[PDB]
Amino acid sequence: SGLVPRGSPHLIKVTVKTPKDKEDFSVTDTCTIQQLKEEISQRFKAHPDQLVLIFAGKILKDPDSLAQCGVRDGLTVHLVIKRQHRAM
Repeated sequence: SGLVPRGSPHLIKVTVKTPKDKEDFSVTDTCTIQQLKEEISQRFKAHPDQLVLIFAGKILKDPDSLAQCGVRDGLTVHLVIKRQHRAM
């Protein structure tokens, strides 16, 4: 409608799969791993340090963008959420 499209190139959807859960995330394609960790913390209610993200069998590193990692629209990132200890 008008000059504005229904969708965008910058707006992808990636599946975050844990051993127990499967959750979709709308993300920008240039979103960094650290920013995705933050989005995931807010979704699962976890601290980012709990989070381990894997794609193409590689543990993903905070500064990289999703695009640099090879994560594209409709693909799956694996997530392990390290369980909090009972005590410090």
